[PDB]
Amino acid sequence: NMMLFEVVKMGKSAMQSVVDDWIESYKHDRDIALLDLINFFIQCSGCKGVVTAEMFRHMQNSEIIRKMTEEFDEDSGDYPLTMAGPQWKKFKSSFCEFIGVLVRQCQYSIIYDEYMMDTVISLLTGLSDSQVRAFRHTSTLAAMKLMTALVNVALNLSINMDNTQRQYEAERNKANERLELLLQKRKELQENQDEIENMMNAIFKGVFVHRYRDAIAEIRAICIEEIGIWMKMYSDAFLNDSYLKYVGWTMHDKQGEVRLKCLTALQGLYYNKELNSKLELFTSRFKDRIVSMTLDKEYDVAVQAIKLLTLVLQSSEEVLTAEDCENVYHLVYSAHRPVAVAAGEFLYKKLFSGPNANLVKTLVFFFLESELHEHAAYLVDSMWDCATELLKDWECMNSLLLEEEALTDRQESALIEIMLCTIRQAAECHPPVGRGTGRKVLTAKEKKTQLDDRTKITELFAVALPQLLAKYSVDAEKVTNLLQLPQYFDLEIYTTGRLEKHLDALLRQIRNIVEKHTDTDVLEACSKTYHALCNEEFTIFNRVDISRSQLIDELADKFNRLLEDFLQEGEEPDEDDAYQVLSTLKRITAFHNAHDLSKWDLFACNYKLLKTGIENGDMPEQIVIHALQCTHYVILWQLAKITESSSTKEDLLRLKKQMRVFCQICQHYLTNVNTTVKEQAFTILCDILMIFSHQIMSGGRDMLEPLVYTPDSSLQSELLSFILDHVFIEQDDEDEASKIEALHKRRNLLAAFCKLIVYTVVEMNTAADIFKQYMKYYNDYGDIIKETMSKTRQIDKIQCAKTLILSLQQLFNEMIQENGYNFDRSSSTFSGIKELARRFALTFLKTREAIAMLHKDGIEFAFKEPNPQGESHPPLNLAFLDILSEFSSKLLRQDKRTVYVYLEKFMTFQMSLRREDVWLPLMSYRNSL
Amino acid sequence: SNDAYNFNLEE
Amino acid sequence: KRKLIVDSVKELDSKTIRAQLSDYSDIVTTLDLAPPTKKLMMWKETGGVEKLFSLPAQPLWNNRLLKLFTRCLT
Repeated sequence: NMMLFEVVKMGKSAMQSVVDDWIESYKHDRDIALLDLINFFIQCSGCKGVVTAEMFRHMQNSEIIRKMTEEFDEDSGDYPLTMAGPQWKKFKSSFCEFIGVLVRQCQYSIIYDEYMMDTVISLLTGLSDSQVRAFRHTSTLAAMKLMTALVNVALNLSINMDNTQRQYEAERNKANERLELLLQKRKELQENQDEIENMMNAIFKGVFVHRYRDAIAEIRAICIEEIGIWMKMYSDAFLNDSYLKYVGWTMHDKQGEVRLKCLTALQGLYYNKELNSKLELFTSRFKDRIVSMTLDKEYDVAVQAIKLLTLVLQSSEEVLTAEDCENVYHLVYSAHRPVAVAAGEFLYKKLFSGPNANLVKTLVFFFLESELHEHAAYLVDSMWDCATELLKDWECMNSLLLEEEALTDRQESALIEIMLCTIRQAAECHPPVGRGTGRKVLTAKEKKTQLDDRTKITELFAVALPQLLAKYSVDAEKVTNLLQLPQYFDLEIYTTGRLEKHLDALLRQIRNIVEKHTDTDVLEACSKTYHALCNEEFTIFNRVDISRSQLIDELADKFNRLLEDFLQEGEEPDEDDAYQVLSTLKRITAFHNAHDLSKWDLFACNYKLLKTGIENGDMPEQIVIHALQCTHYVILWQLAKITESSSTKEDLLRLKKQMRVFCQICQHYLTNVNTTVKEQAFTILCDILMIFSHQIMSGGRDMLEPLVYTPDSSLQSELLSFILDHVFIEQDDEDEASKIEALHKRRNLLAAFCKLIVYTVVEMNTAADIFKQYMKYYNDYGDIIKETMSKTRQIDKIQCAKTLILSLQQLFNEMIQENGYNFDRSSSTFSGIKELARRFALTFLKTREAIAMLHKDGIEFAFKEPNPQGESHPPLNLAFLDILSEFSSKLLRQDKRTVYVYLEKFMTFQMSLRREDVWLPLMSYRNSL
Repeated sequence: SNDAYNFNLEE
Repeated sequence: KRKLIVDSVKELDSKTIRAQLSDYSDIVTTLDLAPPTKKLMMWKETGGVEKLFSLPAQPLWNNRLLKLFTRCLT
């Protein structure tokens, strides 16, 4: 009835209670009970029809199923097993538990009465042949959940017949009429076994072999999942090629959910860890497919292929080739962390199996042999979870770099990189960029371990870092990495530990590095390290403050001496002289970024340098770019100090002259022919122009009104001109890594200008020359332009729309200069302009005034220029109308006719009487309204 | 049996 | 006509199954490597429109200065 199906969806019951209640009904009347059961399977398909006693007695299953299809009386296409929500997932569980419990509770008597099982198998083996998906998905599930129950029964039977065989041979070896009864029990049990096989052979041949190849993947995944279960539970009987092959073929299925269940089902046969010989022969045939699935289009399947392959390492034979293992190793560098750590486990097991000395060396050789990544951040992240024993053994690493086969230069360089990221990921207890999921909060145990490790690192390397620096003081790569540890130290340990001696040693090593190395990144680390250590809230400030002031005193005095001769009017300096000037300028520039060097007043020093490059045109580019940076930092650090209302009044006005003349200086160098000089002037200008924008005042900072600076038309054009010449360039359609880095540079420059657009330092009309590049440069700059389009729409939608049409007006104008006025409206170029307009249209409450103004402008632009030869002949730009009709879809009903009266002021009636080709723009626009 | 898996002979 | 879902094709031809066995190129792909250079790593965290439109073009390494720029956002 409704009752038996209802009982199962919200049972909150021991399904054994339902089964046992049913079995008792079966004993009182078999046919009444079976009819309840037949119907139960039919309502589990959402059927709503009822099988009657009459049907049960005289109708074949084929006829019943047909009658149930007609009487299905569905409200929709859904059926129980396709509903969403936990409550319905619980129904599926209840559905499967009832089937399994029912069989198992009957396994000792009822199941052999040649009536129940056969009747259910028949209905289910025919509902699984139905074109009605509901009847087929549901019956196929039930059939597999019945087979697995009958696999359990045959297993018990096999167990009990072995026990019976044991007692029989026991009685014979050592009373005769017991031997007779024991053999009649062995006869009975074989008769039982044959009946269970017959049943199983009819749910396999009648359902499986026909539904593992269903078209509904959810029905194919059901079948593969459960064959895996049979081979796992009754390995002796089902784990052979005759059953494995179905998983072997179906892992070529084109649906990921099905491929997944194949791997799962095979993982279960390997987690057994019974080292099966027949499974070993299957995996030789399908080894190559399984390895390839590590790069399955679905990452979830790829994780399981890797994990299956790690369990294959237990296999007695060497089944995987060298090639296979190296393809897995590469995946430690994958973007998807689930894949990377699965490969990490593979790497760990296969190759990892002080004491850890050679373990560390092997990791270094692996990293060097894997020519895919230059850093080890991702390598470390891949093995944080498994090899945490090794990656945090800093005593072993520090000793490998000092205490005497040896380590090569490349190996010491890689060991420093590896060690650096292990320290990074331990201090900042989170993964590298691209491997994390939104920085989830840490366990109490995790936070403890963050503490435990940070003291270990600080204790050790506060002593050892001075030693490493001294040994590798000459290798840039090595020192650039080493100088970044301080940012993770625990500042209070430097005092509690009586370590002031090592800090002095460190500070001296840094100074000798500053004096010798010029690598822009070596010097960046030195400056950021000093900034990290110059925290006024820790006990070591005045110590590091003293060494810092000593360092700048040397550099500033040397800088004066150098400039007094470099700029002496007759001492035409050569390359050697220039490199000396550049080496000190770089050091001053790096430190002036992170540190307040206002006291040394370097503003005039660089001004004389820059104006000389203007007058003579002879100045090395590296000198110019770093003088540009240092001046930028000089100005900003003053702007930071003048915040104080308790401040000198002359200084603030003095600054306006420091900034105003700097803008014209940069504007001059923006026209220079050297590219890196242009880029540098452009970036500093876009930053300066934002820092000094009107928004400098908002947060109660009304003092700074005199500092506001607004650019000229000349400057705005020069800035835009740079974007056109350096950003929107010919495109292809030194290989990837470099070409990505080049793109990111151009994106920075593009974002720099767009910041000025969405913040109204420049007229919004400038954005037209950008907005017209949306589709042409979608992949490269699409996201930046869309953000500019969104921010501008929020500020000024009518001005946004006015600039959008201007973009299309310019695209139109470009085409007439290239193709000609008599262009083809079917051209691919004209096609793209109006599709660009169609996307523009979806960016449209106050949308009424904007779309209206857009048509007013687009109309003027169409009729702006008249024809040379004829008023009855067409205006020149009239074809623009068909572009503008891409917008009318968005227009309101009310203003469509108002726009027409406006259009009639422009169009004479002879024109509106025109229908010829050239005027097909008109009627197309007329059809719009 | 590697003739078992050969789907050219079907199941 | 009926909302009841009826499938015209139940099984998948043996011929289509042998094709799946012989060509799985459409269900495997290339390694999507993670930033392979320290600079590309840095460009991922500072990349993206959100970070790009809220941070200076010329990096400022002291937050005493970086503020001076973020002050001026809306």
